[PDB]
Order: sequence, then C-alpha cells, then structure tokens
Amino acid sequence: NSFSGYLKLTDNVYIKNADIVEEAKKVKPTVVVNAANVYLKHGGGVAGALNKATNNAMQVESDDYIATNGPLKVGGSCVLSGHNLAKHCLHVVGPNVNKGEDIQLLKSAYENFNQHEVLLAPLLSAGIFGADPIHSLRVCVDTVRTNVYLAVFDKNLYDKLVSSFL
Ligand SMILES: C[C@H](C(=O)O)[C@@H](NC(=O)c1ncnc2[nH]ccc12)c1ccc(Br)cc1
Repeated sequence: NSFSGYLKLTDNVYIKNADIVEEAKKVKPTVVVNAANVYLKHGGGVAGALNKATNNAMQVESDDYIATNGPLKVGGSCVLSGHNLAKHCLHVVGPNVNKGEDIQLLKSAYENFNQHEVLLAPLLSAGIFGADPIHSLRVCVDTVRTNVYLAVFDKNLYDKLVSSFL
C-alpha cells in the first residue's frame, strides 16, 4: 500500500489521475476493486483492463466462482484473488442506470468498501453504467469510511472532480 501522488479530498478519500493497473503493479495493495457485472464477465473498461493484466487468470477464477455460487446481486460484492495485482480483488456491482437499475444501489455498492481498511479503486457506475461521475464521487465520500485511493483514468474528468471537491 505505498501510494504516491494522491490528492487528499476528505479524511479518508484520496484521488489520482492514473491507470488502476499501473497503480496496482507499483503498490501491490491488499485490495484492488473491480467495477464488475453480476456474472463477473470482464468484457471491457476497468474489468477488462484488470483481467488483461492477470493474462485471463481473473476471468478463469471468476467463471469457477459463478459456477459454484451463482451471480452477484446489484449493490453486492465478492472477494477473489488479486493474482499479480493485489492480495485480493473486491468485485463490486454498481447499478447500470442506463438499464433501469436504481441509483440508490450506488450507496449499497460503495458500502462494500467498508469491509476493508485500505483499498485501491475506480469510480463506480461511471461511463456505460450511465451515472454522473461527479455524483458517484459524492456518494463515495458520503458512504465510504475506510481509506480509499481512487484511480481516475480520464484527465478531463479528474480535473472536473478536483474542481468540484477541493
Ligand atoms: C470514467 C472513469 C475514469 O476515467 O476514471 C472510468 N475509469 C476507467 O475506465 C479506468 N479507471 C482507472 N484505471 C483504468 N485502467 C483502464 C481503465 C481504467 C470508468 C468507467 C466505467 C466505470 Br463502471 C467505472 C469507471
């Protein structure tokens, strides 16, 4: 957990303009968060990038978890191996509001982070999940009580967030 170059937004929320895969290789944190779907099919975005960095080990492991346990629920999570990126990967399902899933479940999704003292994470429900990313950061700030280091890829988005928060 040797995080460098973050800007502290609140007592427990830190933000950096970085690729979460590169952050994970440099820091080797105890927990890396994946912005997952209910079947753990890591097709693109953050999920696809983390899976690609494990050379598909995360997808083979996720397929076995689904065959044995069934899909997650929206707002839920599971802990699996972090392979070469972290000790553990916390796979969290935020709502896809573009498909009618309730925005209130974004608070439930962020509550999963409180089960871990320190996490490296992306924003949840952003991009194709359709939530406004500045709203997602507000829910994170209001809900997460443990120490979370957020990696934001898009520099234009990072600047808007730092402008609205700090
Ligand atoms: C909009 C946001 C961002 O630019 O930070 C974006 N993040 C990313 O894809 C992202 N963030 C950090 N490291 C990364 N490496 C490769 C991808 C990537 C995102 C889209 C959809 C969801 Br659901 C959640 C986050």
